[PDB]
Amino acid sequence: SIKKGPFVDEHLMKKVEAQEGSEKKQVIKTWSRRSTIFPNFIGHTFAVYDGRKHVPVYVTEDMVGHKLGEFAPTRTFK
Amino acid sequence: ARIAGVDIPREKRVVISLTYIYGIGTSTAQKILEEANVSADTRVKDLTDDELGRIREVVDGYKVEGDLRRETNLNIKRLMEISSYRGIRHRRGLPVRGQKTKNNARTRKGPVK
Amino acid sequence: MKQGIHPEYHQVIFLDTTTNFKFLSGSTKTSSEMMEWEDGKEYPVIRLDISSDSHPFYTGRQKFAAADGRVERF
Amino acid sequence: RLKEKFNTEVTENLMKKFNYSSVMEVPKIDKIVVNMGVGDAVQNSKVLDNAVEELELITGQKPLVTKAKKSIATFRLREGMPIGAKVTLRGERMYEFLDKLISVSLPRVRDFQGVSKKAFDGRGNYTLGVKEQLIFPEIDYDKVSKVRGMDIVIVTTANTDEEAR
RNA sequence: UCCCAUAAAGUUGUUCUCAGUUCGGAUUGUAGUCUGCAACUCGACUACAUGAAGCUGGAAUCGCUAGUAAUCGUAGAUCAGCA
RNA sequence: GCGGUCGCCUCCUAAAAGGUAACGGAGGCGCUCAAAGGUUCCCUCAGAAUGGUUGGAAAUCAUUCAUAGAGUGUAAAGGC
Repeated sequence: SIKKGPFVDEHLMKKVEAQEGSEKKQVIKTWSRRSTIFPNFIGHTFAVYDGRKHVPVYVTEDMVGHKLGEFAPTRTFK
Repeated sequence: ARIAGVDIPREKRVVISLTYIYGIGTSTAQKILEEANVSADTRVKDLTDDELGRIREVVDGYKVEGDLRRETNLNIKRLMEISSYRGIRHRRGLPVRGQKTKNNARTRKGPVK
Repeated sequence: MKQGIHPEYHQVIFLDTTTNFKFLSGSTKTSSEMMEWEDGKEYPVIRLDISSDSHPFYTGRQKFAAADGRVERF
Repeated sequence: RLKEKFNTEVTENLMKKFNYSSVMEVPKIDKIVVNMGVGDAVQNSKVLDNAVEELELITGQKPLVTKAKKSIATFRLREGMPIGAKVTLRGERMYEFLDKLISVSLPRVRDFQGVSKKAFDGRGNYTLGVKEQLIFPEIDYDKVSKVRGMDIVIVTTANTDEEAR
């Protein structure tokens, strides 16, 4: 990938930083797999799936070079 | 024989014939010849007493590891074992690589045809 | 002494990069360098070891892959 | 060297590590039983006979499995040579500190043994390594099991600086 | 005409005397040229070279009387990646 | 009648000496060994777990709990 503008979302990270007032964790709900991340991620899921819900995801010191939901299940073997 | 583990063969040139031992081999071996008088001699069992000492003290001072970093494979897998990639979505899911897991032939991950 | 088991083997001489610390019992044959009285006055050709060059044991070295990294401008 | 290194550090500690009554209740090093093994019943066992000429002092006896359950049992093969340290070789390939010539699994455990008979296994190619891998780069099993001069792990432990593991 | 100009070989052929051996670019690896509103299962081939498939071929397979093909070949029509 | 047995060795029945029957209940023998024979030395059993390429819970030598619960060329008792 490239440097220079990791693509922190405007709407999404607005929803974060202004919904990151307290410890109350409302993370994404976004059913969207396009974000990009800061060091200030504070304990919460994501929803990095769109089947009929919203999927909890990795929170602490996860994959560090990525800009999306690299760990989020949708499928496997069968 | 001495640079890492052992490497026996003869009659050939020591410059890149390092390919056996992990991390590095031949290509980098003949491209990392950055020392004081180390070079391919076609006599892998001659001409060498202390030159190996210095051009090995480098390999220990070559903090870029090689064999010692054989485990960066395993440890970058260790980071990914949350079903991400190269360890969970490529090792815990038992799939192939090339992102043609199976449309062509495959022996290394699936050895059974 | 009851002989009829092990062959011929005694002490030898070996000097290292550091401190020259390998002089215990041996069975090692090779060609003499130059002999002493602080150590062998005989074929000195136990060669050289890691015996005192660096241990990993009570020592330090370089670390693993890396940290988060998206903290210094990414 | 080593035989005196079974003295150079230890006579004062092994005269103090305990605070027993007389010098002789306060022990020395317990003797060793340098033993090797095999995982083949024929040729690796028939051709793993010298590595003792390398490490031990015994020419090579031919003891076999005794307890010998369903598929352990065989006869007369030289899988376990009785090269136990009596007094002369009681400074054998054991107290050679060539277990650092691996740089893996130095401190294996929090402790060693609830049975005083300790086992210290150079598993892999940890030991006899000052010899290049000519014929020693094939199948080779070890069996370094012997007791020490301490009833449990406790005082055995924080004076064990001899073999430092 | 005028830019891709070593275009790749037959032109001297550095380099590895038959051990899977300095032949390898497959996976158990590190991943990358730059034009994307976002490579976890959502292609690459790769160099940093992981040294594997391999040593002539079955009940199971490939050009053929001139430059066509053996081998590739300047590139790209198609189109913000790649024959 | 058919079938099966017919000689020699060990134990139980057999009632604390010996002996003692039935188509009563169990096993064996028709050898083997120059050494497994004679003599002088020298040594020591099981069921026990240790954590030791390897582990087949059992591939090893130790260590200690080890009381004959081991081993005797061959079945069984009496013995060591």
